[PDB]
Amino acid sequence: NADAVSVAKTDIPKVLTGLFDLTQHSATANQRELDLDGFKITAKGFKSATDSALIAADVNASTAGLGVASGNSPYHNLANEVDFRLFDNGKSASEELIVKLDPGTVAYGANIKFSQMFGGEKESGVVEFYRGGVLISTLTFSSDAAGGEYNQNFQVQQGGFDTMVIKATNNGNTNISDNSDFTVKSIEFLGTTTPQAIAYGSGTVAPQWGADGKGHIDLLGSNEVGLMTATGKEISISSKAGLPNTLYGEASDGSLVFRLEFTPATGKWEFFQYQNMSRPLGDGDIDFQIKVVDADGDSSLGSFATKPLVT
Ligand SMILES: [Ca+2]
Ligand SMILES: [Ca+2]
Ligand SMILES: [Ca+2]
Ligand SMILES: [Ca+2]
Ligand SMILES: [Ca+2]
Repeated sequence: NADAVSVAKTDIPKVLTGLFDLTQHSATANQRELDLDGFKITAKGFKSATDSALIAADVNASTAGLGVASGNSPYHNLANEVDFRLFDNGKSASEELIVKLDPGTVAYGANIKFSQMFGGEKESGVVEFYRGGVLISTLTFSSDAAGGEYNQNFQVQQGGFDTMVIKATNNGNTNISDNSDFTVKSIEFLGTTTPQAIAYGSGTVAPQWGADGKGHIDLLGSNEVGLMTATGKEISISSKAGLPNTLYGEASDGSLVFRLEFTPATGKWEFFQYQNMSRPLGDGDIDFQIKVVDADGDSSLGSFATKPLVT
């Protein structure tokens, strides 16, 4: 149960999509900041050979991809690779790559490909996705997949993020080699290429959990039929198989009228309009449905609404 919030023509997030080939920067070996179109890339590295504290490091660009260049590590200090190392004071830490999108930009999916990490020695790591400084999604990966020509590192779970942290995790070993061999080869920001958004609406499903705590929120879809563009064409809401967090509103000429993007971890929902609509039947809002599952599994059905742009 949630009241409609009108969409608006201002402060619309720029949506970032497209595949970015991170092997095309080797001309400058070492930058503190890589600057591509829509995002920047930084790096955090070890404070010394015997200090696991993270400090600003250089992004190291090569024909294989990007890695982090710590001045010193306790062993196997690789310049072109993101490294997890143990330190003899008895604690461990990983180098970091940081993908930071430009202000007012968001992605709803990522497909990340690494290099220098398959072919024998166990290699593992994790990608964290943040939106506004909340954790939104993690993706863990490992050279137990099926070779350097194997993606499956997908994240259309949660939609919105503005920040990726890519780091290594512990592979199990002790002092010669650990998770190192891991170099970011490409990053593809998922989503269909749309027109230019003429309106935007955002709210957050925040519901009563009770005393048994939080579990998860789910995007049911949308009941709405009879929705029409202001030119009078019928609208058909739909998902792709396996991707409950993106509803497309298409117009029966095939064109996109709106998209809804949902972020389950925070409950955030974001409405993008591309064509003016006719006043939605009955109420005047587009009603989407949610199921608020529990830590047990104790369920509760509700809804969030938004009034679209209507000439
Ligand atoms: Ca390194
Ligand atoms: Ca290694
Ligand atoms: Ca309603
Ligand atoms: Ca409605
Ligand atoms: Ca309960």
